[PDB]
This record gives sequence, structure tokens and C-alpha cells, in this order.
Amino acid sequence: SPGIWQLDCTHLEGKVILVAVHVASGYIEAEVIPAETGQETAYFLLKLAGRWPVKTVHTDNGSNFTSTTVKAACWWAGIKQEDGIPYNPQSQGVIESMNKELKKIIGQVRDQAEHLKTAVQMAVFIHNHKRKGYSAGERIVDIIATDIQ
Amino acid sequence: SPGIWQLDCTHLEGKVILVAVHVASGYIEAEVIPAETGQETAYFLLKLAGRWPVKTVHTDNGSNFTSTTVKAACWWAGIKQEDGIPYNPQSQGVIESMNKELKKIIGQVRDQAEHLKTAVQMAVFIHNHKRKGYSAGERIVDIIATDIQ
Ligand SMILES: NCCCCCC(=O)N[C@H]1Cc2ccccc2[C@H]1Cc1ccc2c(c1C(=O)O)OC[C@@H](CCC(=O)O)O2
Ligand SMILES: NCCCCCC(=O)N[C@H]1Cc2ccccc2[C@H]1Cc1ccc2c(c1C(=O)O)OC[C@@H](CCC(=O)O)O2
Repeated sequence: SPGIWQLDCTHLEGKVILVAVHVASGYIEAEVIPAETGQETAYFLLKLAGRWPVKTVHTDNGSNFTSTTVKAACWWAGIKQEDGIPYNPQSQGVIESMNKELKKIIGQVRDQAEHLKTAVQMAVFIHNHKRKGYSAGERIVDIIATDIQ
Repeated sequence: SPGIWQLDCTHLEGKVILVAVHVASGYIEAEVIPAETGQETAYFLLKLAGRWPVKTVHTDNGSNFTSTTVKAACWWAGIKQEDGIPYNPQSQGVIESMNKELKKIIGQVRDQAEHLKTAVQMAVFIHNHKRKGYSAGERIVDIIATDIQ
């Protein structure tokens, strides 16, 4: 499970925020895109997998699961593409809660940034640094280090 | 040491590739930008620091060192902005060598991607995964995990 990530797409201000959540730690990366297309999702996953050891991705929907561009990116980067069906129903509620939390943080910083993309990265920062007693950034690094060793 | 990163800006195909190198591991993140401005550099550093524990940045030039936008980003994210002066003369050559390596990798994948930004992210992937023996991705996770404990 050190290699398992979940895709999550949420909306704000008429734009799309694409999130990848590292399931075991809660650590995230995110970007604003105009629209969630296979092309956008493929490029985002390429970025993600060059930065962390992404073994499995639970895709956020069936259009991205089906996407030949998304499949090509996953093949390229050595990612196993899986569906994101919450056979465990606590998974959907946990995502919903992170979307609400992220949008809350975005509102708290929104004033400090001219552009939504900036506020979203501020939100990624605050989320990954938040101590809950460790932070998500601390958990992911410890999970993967344990796994390497 | 686990917190120190170096900025590096190189050029290809009439575009700019902005790189952040984690000094102790050689691990990188990179983006293509039309032009290196304070605004682009600020946004890049914000993203970086939300994803890894960035304590110190050796800026790549004096325009970014001076940039009020870059200083505002560094203040926001808790980054100490330093000059990138190679008091150790082996800095210039190690950076020059990675720029050469990255451009070589970009050439090897260039045909698999319609867009330069895609080839650059493929290059980040290959660079961070390359076993040299450990990879850069493995070293950075071990360095920071050791530091947390
Ligand atoms: N020269 C022949 C190319 C044949 C392409 C056919 C094909 O499936 N290639 C894949 C191989 C491959 C390998 C890894 C990742 C992606 C890809 C795919 C390519 C691709 C996907 C998304 C992109 C791309 C490009 C690109 O093509 O660079 O570009 C910018 C980026 C911006 C986000 C946005 O703007 O949506 O999204
Ligand atoms: N009402 C708020 C006024 C704030 C302006 C004054 C000011 O210094 N703010 C900083 C506070 C702060 C805090 C953290 C990071 C950046 C910033 C700065 C803002 C900023 C910088 C670069 C950007 C931005 C914006 C933005 O303003 O969002 O936008 C998108 C991004 C795209 C890359 C490109 O396109 O170059 O680059």
C-alpha cells in the first residue's frame, strides 16, 4: 500500500481541481485544470509518478478509466490503473471530507492570491503540513522509506 | 541539509525549463515556462514547498533573488532564500552536467510526446528513478525520513 493513490476531481469557481491522494498517508498533490479530460488526467499522472513511486492508481471515474490517453500514460509510467469503486464505502466519505476541507482552506487563503491555481497550491501546502501526532508529508515519507528498506 | 534545494533554469526549443534540485539526493522537479519571471519562479516554489519540506532555496540568479514576488512566496512558504553563489566551484559543473543529462533524456523521449512539457516530465521521471546503488527518489525519501526521526 505505499504505492497506492486515489484520483479525486472536485469543482470550484467554474473550474476543476484534480487531486491525487496517497491513500495510506492522506498526502496530496493537486492542480487546477479547465476541464477533466483524458489528456489532462494523463499529464497529471505522468507528473505525479515522476515525483513519487506510484504503483497503483484508483481512477476517479469510468471516463478516465477508459481513456486511451490515460492508459498510455499509465503504461508509460508503470502504473497499474484500477477502478475507484468504494467496495469499502468509508472511502467515498473520506474523499468528500477532504474535498470540503480543501475548499475550506482555499476560502481562508483565497484573498491572498489573484488566481485560483495559487490558492489551490496554498491549500496543498497547508494540507500536507497540518499536524494531526504527525503530518501527511511526514507519513508518506516514513511509509515509503520503510518500504524501500 | 535535508531541506536545501537549488534552482536551475535551462533552455530548449526556445522555451525555458525551470528545475529545482534537492542538493543532497539529486532528486528534481521541473516545469516548462514561456519565460523565467519572478511570477513563474514564485508559483513554482510554492508548489515545490507544498510537496517537500523546503527549508532553504539557492536561487538561480540575482533577478529571482531580488524579485518581490519571489520573496513573498518564500515568506509565505517558510523558505529561506539564499544566493546560489558556488563558493564551492563544483556547484557550476554538477548543475551543468545535470542540464546536459536532462537534455539528453529529453532527446531520447522527444518523439513519444507532441509537447515539450510532456518530454520534460518524462525526463524528470527517468532522472528520479535511475539507479546509480540507489535512485535519487530513494535517497531523498531516506534523507528526509532520517531527519524526521
Ligand atoms: N509525437 C507523437 C505523440 C503521440 C501522442 C499519442 C499518445 O497517446 N501519447 C502519449 C504518450 C504519453 C506518455 C506519458 C504521458 C502522456 C503521454 C501521451 C501524450 C500526451 C498526454 C497528455 C498531454 C500531452 C501529451 C503529449 O502528446 O505531449 O501534452 C501536454 C499535456 C498537457 C495537459 C493538457 O493540456 O491537457 O497533456
Ligand atoms: N489579491 C492578491 C494579490 C496578490 C499579489 C501580490 C503578491 O505578491 N502575492 C503573492 C502572495 C503569494 C504567496 C505564495 C505564492 C505566490 C504569491 C503571490 C501571488 C502570485 C504569485 C505567482 C503567481 C500567481 C500569484 C497570484 O496572485 O495568484 O498567480 C498564478 C501563478 C501563475 C504562474 C504564472 O502564470 O506566472 O503565478
